[PDB]
Amino acid sequence: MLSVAARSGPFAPVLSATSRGVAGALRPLLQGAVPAASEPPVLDVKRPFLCRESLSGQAAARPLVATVGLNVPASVRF
Amino acid sequence: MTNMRKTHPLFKIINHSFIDLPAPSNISSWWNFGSLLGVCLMVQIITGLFLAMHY
Amino acid sequence: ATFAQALQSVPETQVSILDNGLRVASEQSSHATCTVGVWIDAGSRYETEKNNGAGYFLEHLAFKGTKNRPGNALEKEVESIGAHLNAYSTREHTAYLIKALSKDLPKVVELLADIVQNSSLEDSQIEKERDVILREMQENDASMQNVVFDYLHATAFQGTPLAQAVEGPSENVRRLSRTDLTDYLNRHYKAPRMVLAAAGGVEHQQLLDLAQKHLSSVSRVYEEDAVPGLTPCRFTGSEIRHRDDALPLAHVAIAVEGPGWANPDNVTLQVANAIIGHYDCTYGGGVHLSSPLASVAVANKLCQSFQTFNISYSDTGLLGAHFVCDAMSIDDMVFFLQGQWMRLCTSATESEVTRGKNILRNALVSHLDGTTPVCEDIGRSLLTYGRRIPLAEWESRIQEVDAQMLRDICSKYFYDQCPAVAGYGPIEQLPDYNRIRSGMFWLRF
Amino acid sequence: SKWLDGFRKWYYNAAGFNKLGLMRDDTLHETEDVKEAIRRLPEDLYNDRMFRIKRALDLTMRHQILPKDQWTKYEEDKFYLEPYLKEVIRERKEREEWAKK
Amino acid sequence: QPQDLEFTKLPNGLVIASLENYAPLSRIGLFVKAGSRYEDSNNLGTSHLLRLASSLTTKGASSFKITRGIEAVGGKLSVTATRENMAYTVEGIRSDIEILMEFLLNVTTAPEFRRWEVAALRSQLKIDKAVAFQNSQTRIIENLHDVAYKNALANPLYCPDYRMGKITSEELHYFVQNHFTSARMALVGLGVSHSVLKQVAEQFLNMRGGLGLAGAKAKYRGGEIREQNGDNLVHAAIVAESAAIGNAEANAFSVLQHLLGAGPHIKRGNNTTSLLSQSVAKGSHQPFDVSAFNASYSDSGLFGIYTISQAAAAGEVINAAYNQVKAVAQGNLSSADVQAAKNKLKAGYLMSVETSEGFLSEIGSQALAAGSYMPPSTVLQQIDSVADADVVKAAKKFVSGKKSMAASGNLGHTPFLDEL
Amino acid sequence: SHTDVKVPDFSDYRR
Repeated sequence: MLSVAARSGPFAPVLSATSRGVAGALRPLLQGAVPAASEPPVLDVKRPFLCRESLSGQAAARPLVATVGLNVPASVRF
Repeated sequence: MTNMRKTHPLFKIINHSFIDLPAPSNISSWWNFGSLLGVCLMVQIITGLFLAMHY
Repeated sequence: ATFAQALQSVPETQVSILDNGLRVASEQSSHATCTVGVWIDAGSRYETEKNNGAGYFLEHLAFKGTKNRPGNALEKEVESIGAHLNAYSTREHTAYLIKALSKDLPKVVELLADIVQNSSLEDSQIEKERDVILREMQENDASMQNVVFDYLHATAFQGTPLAQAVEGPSENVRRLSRTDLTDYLNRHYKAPRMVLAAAGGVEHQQLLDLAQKHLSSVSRVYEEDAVPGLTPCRFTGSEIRHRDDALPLAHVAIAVEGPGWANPDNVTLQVANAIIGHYDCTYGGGVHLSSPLASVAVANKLCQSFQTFNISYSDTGLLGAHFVCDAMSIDDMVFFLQGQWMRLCTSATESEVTRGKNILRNALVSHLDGTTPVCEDIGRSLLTYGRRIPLAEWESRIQEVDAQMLRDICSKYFYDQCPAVAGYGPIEQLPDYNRIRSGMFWLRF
Repeated sequence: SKWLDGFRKWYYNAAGFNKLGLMRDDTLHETEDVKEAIRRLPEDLYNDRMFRIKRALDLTMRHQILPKDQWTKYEEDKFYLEPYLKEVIRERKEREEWAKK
Repeated sequence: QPQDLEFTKLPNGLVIASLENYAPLSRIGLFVKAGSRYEDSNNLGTSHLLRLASSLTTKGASSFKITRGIEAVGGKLSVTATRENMAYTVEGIRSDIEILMEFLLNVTTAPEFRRWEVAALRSQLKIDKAVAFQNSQTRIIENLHDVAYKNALANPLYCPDYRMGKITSEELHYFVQNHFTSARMALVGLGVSHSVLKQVAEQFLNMRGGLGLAGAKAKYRGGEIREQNGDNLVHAAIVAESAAIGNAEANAFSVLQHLLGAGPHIKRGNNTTSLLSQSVAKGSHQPFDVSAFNASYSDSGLFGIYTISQAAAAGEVINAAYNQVKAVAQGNLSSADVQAAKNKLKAGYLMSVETSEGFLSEIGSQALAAGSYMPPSTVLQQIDSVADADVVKAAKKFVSGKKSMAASGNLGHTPFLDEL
Repeated sequence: SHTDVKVPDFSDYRR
């Protein structure tokens, strides 16, 4: 009893993934289609850390604080 | 507040065809003859009107 | 209580002069800590293009060891007392500041004595600082705001030493040597161009005695009799654009020439910025913000952010705006921004002028909280204006403005002027110079 | 108030929008204030309103009316859009007062 | 003028504290003990939407009225939220600040919470969570808190992905009516007389249920979560349970954190006084940053090591920091180094109260924590009243305890909990 | 490096 799809009864098409490169004659049960997925918002480019001198202070030591202002930008205190 | 030039129902036609239409930078004077042809046609019709409405 | 005697009860900055011309200024408060700093007006404006990265790389090298304290000695002496040591350099200033307690004041003035006077430079240290400053330029290349401000400074002050950056180019960093740093430090670190400022729980007589003990060795005499004078820079209306379409958002800065430090009119222009304000995507105000540009930016989904800036240099400056947005809005947003400026030429009323006055009052009092920004204000005031302007005088200058003089100064500095435009990102819809220059005047008058 | 009540009932009957199965608030002209008050509605009242409007449209396409048993009666006419509309005029008048000052 | 912070405990538990700074600018803060730790699995992310919905319509002032009035007078309104409590701060000049307070009190007292307003504000929730998650340290510490606690402290500050689009105004009304009680508030003021605080405190806040919900005692879990996002740098936070706030060993954990490294003191420095940074600098030849992470809460706490390093060099950095803490744990330290750590802690504590924002923040935190103002000199002599035996005991408690690890980056060489 | 660039000399066109 090798070929673990034949060994695992209910979880046979979950442990294995089937992809078709050329569509066969028989149409498959449970075709399925994606819905309109939500898109993440656009942000700036992150500041890179390429030297040890600019990496100092970037490790957190105290718990998180989130500040939201009215006419003040939202700040994160590490 | 909205931009008048891009939301007007009559002026977006005239700016999309005349104002913010992207054209090549290196165009020489020869293409200008095409524009001349248009206004030449116009003055012909104007003279043609003056060749009929009094005559 | 009325605001006037609330401002009057703030203690006055005490300024004294030593024999060498060194300025010593202190401000006393009730705080248990203090901030002591040294301000020297030696930036990239005074560098003559053979030493374009002198000040930045020198303040890199300043904390790596002095003559008496080699290597780990000064950092062990300043970290055992919990003091925080910081330094920065602008295009016209250079500051070394330390936050510490009030007990360790002779220690901090001794440390600030031996950093700016007896700094020791070594070959392995200068090579490791060379590769560190190269990697720091490499990592600062990816922040778009600094790139856009550097582009604006380069294109607004062409042919002048105000165009060149604080960090300097990579070739000058690769070609800088020990002798250039040595004679730059010799001819630029002089006592009549030095302010020792202190803010917090400080006794003025004690710090004056300790500054006379420690800072009375400067060699202020002109060794080569070479006087570094301030050449008046010229503002050139120009446009630089860096098209690179893989960036997610585009940054555009538009700036006209500012008056300078000595002209009071920038105070009025400060109120103008308080009319226009700033906006971010994370602002909690939403739609009902008082600034019309922010309201039309949130109402039409124009920008990621915008911010109004007024940088001032000796006899010059840049006053304008900077916005980051997606590409497909850029042209439209430019139009809105220009309209707001022309509103300040014509349709200025009492209400938004009063609102800008209140916002500027809250800004200039709320910024001077804590020892570090007060000490920064003291150093920059004794370097730019030559004196510490009291906050009551700032209130008297703020109260003198109304809509008539604000709109005629805005007509003087914005109407029919040639701006400087810098762009970075997907900036294909960013217009030419001709559309911006045409939009900086209305045809109705 | 028997003079006003009977005249209001007769005027509701002769207005004609009850014959096509409408409430009062469906007949209002959709200005920006009315559209803002429509935007603040809950989803069920919104769906009821658009179904009633669509039923009115394809009833007057045929030049027909509803049967008399299922006309909109006067007692069941609910002023659902009225408090949202009053709130919208309150905010707009407050905004114009702040713009005047 | 610097004379006293006058303190009042109203019989409904409403803490009042005020100081007469005679300052040009007056600051009013309201500290409510209703943070993100008081939710459960049914209304996650309600604290984040409430923090964003502070600027909405209230019963007494519209959102247009609030925004235009605050921006016209030039004042500042901010909401500061952590795990334990939330804080609402308003700032103005000394004259007009009175009407500013009623604006502030409306934000606390009677929020209308209209359905279309929160429906518009859920997109603001999404963009603000994206901006807060632009940094990676936030994601590391929130995954770490999700690992370490079974319940009541694993709830994140920001909204979960499934929660956006399903938070209604009923949940916000329930959260306010059962967490914003009068015996869980501290009204603090700088530049304002105490009688005005008494007038505002009895005239707006004097109708509440009284205590609200209790909590869920914050059971410790332990374990590890490692995520693969392919960054150039690898983050790893390894903590264990520590002493809570108010304990005598919380100061010992703070002294241990400053002994092992709690941030730089010199810009572009080497941080030689920190033991972890020097141990890793003896070990590696690549850029890094190692610090000690501590967090004190009401009934529990966390203490451990935060390391940011390279991809293939993460294991050596983690092991070197852990062997440094282990060598500390059987008492390999000097009293001069403990004195330096104490001086660093005292200097940082005194620098935290320089500005009025931090001063009001710590006054509100002390007023919500113990309900009694404590002067900083007593805090300084409490800091000096710890010995190195307590630091050795705290290090041994961290070493022998169960671990909680959060990791991100290229984790092909990052070790595990049983590998340490 | 963005500091490596500078504007060219426009002396033949400038007034």
